[PDB]
Amino acid sequence: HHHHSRKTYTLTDYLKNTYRLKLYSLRWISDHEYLYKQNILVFNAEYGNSSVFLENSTFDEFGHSINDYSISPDGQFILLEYNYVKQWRHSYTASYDIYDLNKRQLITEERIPNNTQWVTWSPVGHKLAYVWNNDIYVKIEPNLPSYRITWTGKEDIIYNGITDWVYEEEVFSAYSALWWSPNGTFLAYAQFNDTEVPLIEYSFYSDESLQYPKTVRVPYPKAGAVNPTVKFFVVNTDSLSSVTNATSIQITAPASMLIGDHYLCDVTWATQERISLQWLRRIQNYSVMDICDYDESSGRWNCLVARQHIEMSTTGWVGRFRPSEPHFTLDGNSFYKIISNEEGYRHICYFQIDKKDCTFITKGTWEVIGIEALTSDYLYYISNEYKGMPGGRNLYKIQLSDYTKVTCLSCELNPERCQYYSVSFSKEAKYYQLRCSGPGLPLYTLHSSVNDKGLRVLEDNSALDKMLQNVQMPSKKLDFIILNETKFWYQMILPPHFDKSKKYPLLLDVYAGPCSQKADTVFRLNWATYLASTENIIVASFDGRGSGYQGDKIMHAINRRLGTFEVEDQIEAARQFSKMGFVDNKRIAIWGWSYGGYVTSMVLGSGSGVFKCGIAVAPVSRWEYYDSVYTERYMGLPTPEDNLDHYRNSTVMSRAENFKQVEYLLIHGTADDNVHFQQSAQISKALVDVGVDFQAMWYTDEDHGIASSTAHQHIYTHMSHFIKQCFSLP
Amino acid sequence: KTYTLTDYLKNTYRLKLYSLRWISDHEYLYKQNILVFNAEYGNSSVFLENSTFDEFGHSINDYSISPDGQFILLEYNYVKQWRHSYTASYDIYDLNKRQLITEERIPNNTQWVTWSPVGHKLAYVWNNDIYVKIEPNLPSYRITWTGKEDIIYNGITDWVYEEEVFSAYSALWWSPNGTFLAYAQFNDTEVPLIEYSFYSDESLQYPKTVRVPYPKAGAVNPTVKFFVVNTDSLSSVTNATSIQITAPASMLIGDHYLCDVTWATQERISLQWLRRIQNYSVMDICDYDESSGRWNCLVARQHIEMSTTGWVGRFRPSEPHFTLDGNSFYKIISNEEGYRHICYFQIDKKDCTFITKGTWEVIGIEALTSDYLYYISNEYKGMPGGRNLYKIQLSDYTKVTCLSCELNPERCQYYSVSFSKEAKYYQLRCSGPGLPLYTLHSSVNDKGLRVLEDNSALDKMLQNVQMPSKKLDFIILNETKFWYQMILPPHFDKSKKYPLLLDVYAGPCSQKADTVFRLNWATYLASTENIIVASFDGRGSGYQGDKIMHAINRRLGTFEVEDQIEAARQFSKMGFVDNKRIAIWGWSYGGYVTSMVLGSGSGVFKCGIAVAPVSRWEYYDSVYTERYMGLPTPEDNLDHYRNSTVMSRAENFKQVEYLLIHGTADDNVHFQQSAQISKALVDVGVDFQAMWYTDEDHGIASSTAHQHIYTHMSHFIKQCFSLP
Ligand SMILES: *[C@@H]1O[C@H](CO)[C@@H](O[C@@H]2O[C@H](CO)[C@@H](O)[C@H](O)[C@H]2NC(C)=O)[C@H](O)[C@H]1NC(C)=O
Ligand SMILES: *[C@@H]1O[C@H](CO)[C@@H](O[C@@H]2O[C@H](CO)[C@@H](O)[C@H](O)[C@H]2NC(C)=O)[C@H](O)[C@H]1NC(C)=O
Ligand SMILES: *[C@@H]1O[C@H](CO)[C@@H](O[C@@H]2O[C@H](CO)[C@@H](O)[C@H](O)[C@H]2NC(C)=O)[C@H](O)[C@H]1NC(C)=O
Ligand SMILES: *[C@@H]1O[C@H](CO)[C@@H](O[C@@H]2O[C@H](CO)[C@@H](O)[C@H](O)[C@H]2NC(C)=O)[C@H](O)[C@H]1NC(C)=O
Ligand SMILES: N#Cc1ccccc1Cn1c(N2CCC[C@@H](N)C2)ncc(Br)c1=O
Ligand SMILES: N#Cc1ccccc1Cn1c(N2CCC[C@@H](N)C2)ncc(Br)c1=O
Ligand SMILES: *[C@@H]1O[C@H](CO)[C@@H](O)[C@H](O)[C@H]1NC(C)=O
Ligand SMILES: *[C@@H]1O[C@H](CO)[C@@H](O)[C@H](O)[C@H]1NC(C)=O
Ligand SMILES: *[C@@H]1O[C@H](CO)[C@@H](O)[C@H](O)[C@H]1NC(C)=O
Ligand SMILES: *[C@@H]1O[C@H](CO)[C@@H](O)[C@H](O)[C@H]1NC(C)=O
Ligand SMILES: *[C@@H]1O[C@H](CO)[C@@H](O)[C@H](O)[C@H]1NC(C)=O
Ligand SMILES: *[C@@H]1O[C@H](CO)[C@@H](O)[C@H](O)[C@H]1NC(C)=O
Ligand SMILES: *[C@@H]1O[C@H](CO)[C@@H](O)[C@H](O)[C@H]1NC(C)=O
Ligand SMILES: *[C@@H]1O[C@H](CO)[C@@H](O)[C@H](O)[C@H]1NC(C)=O
Repeated sequence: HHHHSRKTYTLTDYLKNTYRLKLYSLRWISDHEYLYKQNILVFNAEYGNSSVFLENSTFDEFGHSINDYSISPDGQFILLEYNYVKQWRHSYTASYDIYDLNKRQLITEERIPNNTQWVTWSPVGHKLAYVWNNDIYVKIEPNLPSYRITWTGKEDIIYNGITDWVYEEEVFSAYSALWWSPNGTFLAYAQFNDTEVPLIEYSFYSDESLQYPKTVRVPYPKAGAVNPTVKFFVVNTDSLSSVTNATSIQITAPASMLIGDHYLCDVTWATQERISLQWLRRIQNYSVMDICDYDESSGRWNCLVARQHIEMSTTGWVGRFRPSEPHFTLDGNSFYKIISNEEGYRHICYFQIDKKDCTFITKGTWEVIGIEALTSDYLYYISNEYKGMPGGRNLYKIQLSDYTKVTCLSCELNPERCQYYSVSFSKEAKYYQLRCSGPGLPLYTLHSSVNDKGLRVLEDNSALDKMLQNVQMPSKKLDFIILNETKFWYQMILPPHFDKSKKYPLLLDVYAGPCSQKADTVFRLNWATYLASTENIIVASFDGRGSGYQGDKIMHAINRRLGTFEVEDQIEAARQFSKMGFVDNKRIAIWGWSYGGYVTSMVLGSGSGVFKCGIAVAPVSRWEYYDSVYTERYMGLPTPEDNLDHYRNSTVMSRAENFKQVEYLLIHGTADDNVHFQQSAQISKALVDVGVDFQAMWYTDEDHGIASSTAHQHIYTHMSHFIKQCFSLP
Repeated sequence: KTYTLTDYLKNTYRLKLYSLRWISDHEYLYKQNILVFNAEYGNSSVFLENSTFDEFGHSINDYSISPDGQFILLEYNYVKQWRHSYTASYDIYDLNKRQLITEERIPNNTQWVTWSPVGHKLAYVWNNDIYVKIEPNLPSYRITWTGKEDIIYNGITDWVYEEEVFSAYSALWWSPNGTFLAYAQFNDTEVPLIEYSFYSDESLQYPKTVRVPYPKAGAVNPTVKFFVVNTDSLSSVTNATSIQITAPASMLIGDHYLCDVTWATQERISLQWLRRIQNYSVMDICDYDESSGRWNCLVARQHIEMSTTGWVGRFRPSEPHFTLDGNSFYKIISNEEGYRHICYFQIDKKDCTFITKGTWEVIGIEALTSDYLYYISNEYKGMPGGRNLYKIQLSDYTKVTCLSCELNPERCQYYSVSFSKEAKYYQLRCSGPGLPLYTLHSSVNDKGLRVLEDNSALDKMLQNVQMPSKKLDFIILNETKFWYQMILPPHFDKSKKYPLLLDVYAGPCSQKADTVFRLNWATYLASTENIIVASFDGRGSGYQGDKIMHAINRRLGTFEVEDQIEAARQFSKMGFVDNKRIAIWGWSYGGYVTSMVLGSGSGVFKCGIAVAPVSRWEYYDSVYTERYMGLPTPEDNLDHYRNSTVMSRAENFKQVEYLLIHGTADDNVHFQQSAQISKALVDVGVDFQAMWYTDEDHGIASSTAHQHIYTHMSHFIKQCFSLP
């Protein structure tokens, strides 16, 4: 054997986590210290020295299994979370206890109730806010009785300080709708009203011992349905009394929003007494930022009309998925935020509190991904400028007083193994951890930002590097192709000892939704790794029209027309890959999950002749079935006067006849609250009505993730069988 | 050329019938056009033309003529609900005046309609209430006012009575001359509801949630009340008074079912009741009282049918056939040795004398006259799968004549019958083993009148096709005969090895081995794919005595499962079977057994298909399930409910390839049952195949769905058997 690499990355390796990626997950507490787990240690960023903060043996004497913990800003208390029951993507329920660190014992008086929906410390000190039964409660001291803020909370109808289904999944990517002011004086919150929002009902089968299935009911607005309404409040937590009910000052939306349906899309405190709100019209091409000041003598809030900021688009929607968040200066009279410039690229605009015109501090044919830190002299941000590779990510430092003075902080640190960065800054940005994902093994490092120099390697994944040495791994090839003189990027997971003169089977792995990017420099140990390493399949992905991080010309091209250009662009990509000479074009497949599944289906249903088989997992089948926020963002309204015509023309069903030429596998979890089972039940019924044979698989009580341990392994195995079969692999 | 899948799916080769409805004692109607036929001469005059209702505007689903021949009821806007229940719109056509009635019409969405046995009285059910029309044009009298959707059912059955007790939707029973209307009332107030999604048309944005009161095993059952109203005295001024007939004391002590309703005379009615523990039933004889207007059922006229080894009746206690004076009746009961035979009863006497004997069974009493009782049984040649018509001389029980045995003994061994109003004539229908044969006979001398349908059309076409053949036979297990049948590929060679598919029902009182001629999926598999399709009636199967039928009492998922495995083993030792390629497939109970077999880890089968299978007995209804299992409680039979689940055998599915199929709108076997099978396979990491059918019910019966499922299964099987 002469020590040559003979083992490959098998499906068992993938499903059983044989080759694990180490992460260095930390959480800052001061400007120079952070916490890390092994045990819980406080690490000193300056010297590297660490002392055990909390011994792993301290909560042995407890009684319950602890899911997570949260130390208070002042480090005097720790919140212990147990009895975790998942709800949707972000939401959950849990019991909480509070351990006093200075007394070294559990608070037994005035306990946080069972079935708490959300709990949060103030940014400083140890105030506590939580939601239980859809109502907000505040504890000024962990061991004292809590003041009740709201009294209107009602299951599925009124949500105080937590989000409803749609706001959670599509707007805030969070269950939480509470925001403390910087020093914990104020507590801003949203209230959602789902009174007339229609219910999605579906069976939940539960344990085998449940005799009668459960019907799950969720207020869920499908495209065009009645949306939930939103109200916003601020309460002063320092003027609470155990005798009068707490007074919550309502901040109303600007007049231009109240005119019709709207959303609250962003909350950001500017200072201790100034808060910024962003609102969005249901037709999501117009948004208004309000800046509101606390009035001393009256105790209310005022958003002066002269400080309003309008962001809008003529070619699409506003923001990548919502309007970008402002980053304020210490005085709160200025802010920085990412918006698209004249040539349609997203860049950092510098705004003054009460002037309409902002000046662009970054320029170019690339985009700023996010503003990560702001100090007195520098602003830190992540972008894909380096070598003009949209699929890359680096940290940049821009001088506030000289816009020509831009330094790349990460570009050249490790040019070959590191081209995809994310960052974690200390409380005042004195230190930061850098996180590199690819194209090589993930690497974690710590830095001093004063001189920009590495202090030490946090995690280098050498234990994994050891194991990979003997393994025939795949390679990635990230490159591009010209189409209508526009550059379009693709990535290919290529099998070991790749021969360009040989013909390989090809799997097109697609997402292709608005602002997607499936062509990047990230290192992954996934299903594709196996298919390449073990089965000698090339797994490609392509970013056609509608994909993000390369300007609005590309991203907005699909505006109001989902299921058109991006679908055709995937098809075209496959024609292109064939023309590279190393693809067996009688063995070309396509798969995808969510939007990816929709595109897969539209492609297999298009009678193009290019694809032999495909897998759709939890796909949308028709847009009137999916939620309003996401769908209307790109499709407008499903009404005759708006966009009904394209809603009606862009379904999977009406292409059922075409599936007679392809082998189709269709997978869906019965308890999918996101993309409802309904959607696959309509595809299956259409394929039956035209007499088309297909393969199928439902996952009892699985949701959109099909993410449970056993279900995950079973679907990937099932898909691997289907693919090997379609490609004639033994 | 062979019989193909397309052949079966698109019905290229059609079995012709001869469906008739006796109108009098020498006349019957026959669809074409609708003709009246004389049983004597065979001449026919048209009753109504093909398109007499050309200007009707509605699509006519079914016609129904009144007994006095004066009015025809027309049915349209037919909307199927469950197996037997449906909704419809109606119109009444005056045959004399040649025009539709337009005043006081029958409402839209009527649940049930029926003429009285004589004349033209007409009762219907609408919004769970009973109405009566004396005359087609006159207003209707409202009988009941308590009808409430999903809660109270007057004159119609709820889900469990429709499916498992009466095999019908109607709970209405006219007396023989129409004076009385007897009806049942069902109360579903505390019966839990099965809920499931209905997705409907693509244009429905939010799925429908269907909810049906449906008692699963050991749950709260509907309650029942029995009433009788006098239709001859109906005031349009005062509310109609309904006389309740309460169940006997021996039944009121606990949960019970009304299982049979039979009029004896113009003033005497019999009711059979069954304890929820279905091994005890009581028959009441109730007499109308004149100078009081009530109904009386003496404790001395009660008859008790019970069983120590099992449940009572095949599926329900048998129905009684009364003499004209109604002082005597005949009904099928199991004898001392466990075989079902006819007992003769006296209304007054506790004892009954058996009039038939032997190691075979009476299938049913067909007609009772002054001097003869006619019945069907499987006695001919000791074949439990045969059916012949028998005449028994009432003055002397030893004089028994087989009326169908020798008519055409090669092609005909399975007969059903249809006697005219007074049994003057009868139509014999022969279902196999050759092509079906329909003949008319005179009962005064048993002589044949004529052949009605001989299927010589089909016979011609079938001459051009390489058809399979059928072998019916038995094997001996523990000194007992167990019957099996086999569909054999054409030009069958004993010295060749064939893939074999076991077709399984195997539920209690099932019979899958018989002489019937069938054109079905199995026919295609034997014709085109060269697969033997075998069936086998092991323990728990019917028409062979209690000893075999009651064997699985309280033990579903055991002996009947073990016996399907042994059958396959016996089939292996027959020499012409490739034991590397044996499969099993089954629908309903058929699916439950198929899954149990595949999960047994016997090593016998490579693969199997389970369509809409029961997965565990607590998921299934009370009536059927508790008939065999008792109650799922710790003091009764909880342990065996917990032992007989498909889920518990999930580990063994690693040895087989499994295809698991279910309609999502199945009201009978809830998708629940298959959802739990798959969860279990998932939890132990077994790869299997699945297919759901959106909005299909237990039948998966829609044109396209039907063609889809059979096509999908053919692929699975061809793949399992390495067939191109
Ligand atoms: C949530 O919103 C609903 C309607 O979206 C509110 O219900 C309305 O209340 C108004 C004013 O009292 C009444 O005119 C109607 O009875 C309701 N409208 C309709 C047509 O449903 C409800 O008050 C709101 N709940 C809260 C506490 O904010
Ligand atoms: C704080 O507000 C709550 C909720 O409105 C008050 O509780 C209700 O008071 C109203 C009338 O004032 C009564 O009709 C209800 O019976 C009360 N409902 C309950 C118990 O939630 C509460 O009293 C207020 N607290 C004070 C004293 O200011
Ligand atoms: C159907 O059965 C239900 C359930 O037993 C009966 O409802 C009861 O009626 C009595 C008298 O009206 C009440 O005191 C009880 O509260 C009821 N029980 C429940 C839980 O509903 C009802 O009488 C029956 N209805 C008919 C028309 O027969
Ligand atoms: C026949 O009986 C029914 C039900 O008992 C009567 O209908 C109800 O009559 C009572 C008063 O007798 C009212 O309080 C109810 O509201 C009625 N129910 C409805 C809406 O149908 C009916 O009136 C009686 N009819 C005759 C002919 O006496
Ligand atoms: N989730 C989801 C989802 C479902 C149906 C259609 C489109 C989407 C958008 N989406 C998202 N999200 C994008 C918007 C924010 C969240 N809803 C998650 N993540 C991954 C894929 Br693949 C995808 O298609
Ligand atoms: N139907 C049904 C059904 C469902 C689950 C278990 C057992 C049955 C009984 N059954 C019936 N019925 C038997 C009893 C009367 C009706 N319920 C229909 N017909 C055909 C097959 Br195969 C079968 O398994
Ligand atoms: C690190 O070392 C210093 C030495 O002065 C010590 O005092 C300190 O406690 C250590 N830091 C932490 C946070 O453990
Ligand atoms: C939470 O639930 C547990 C167990 O049901 C109970 O013992 C505990 O006291 C509860 N916590 C409180 C007091 O809210
Ligand atoms: C936080 O800010 C508020 C409002 O400006 C101020 O009144 C309060 O004193 C501050 N908190 C502390 C303790 O500094
Ligand atoms: C927003 O969208 C609608 C419909 O696409 C369009 O008519 C309108 O002009 C847009 N508004 C703005 C401010 O561009
Ligand atoms: C049949 O013909 C006879 C006379 O030959 C006649 O009396 C009878 O009415 C006819 N019946 C029918 C229904 O055609
Ligand atoms: C049945 O319904 C239709 C349309 O809804 C109506 O026109 C017709 O008259 C109805 N028939 C009766 C008898 O009510
Ligand atoms: C039917 O029987 C009843 C009750 O015995 C009797 O009064 C009546 O005469 C009969 N009806 C007719 C019209 O034959
Ligand atoms: C009927 O019910 C059960 C059957 O398990 C049994 O205990 C009881 O003895 C039976 N009754 C009779 C007398 O058959």
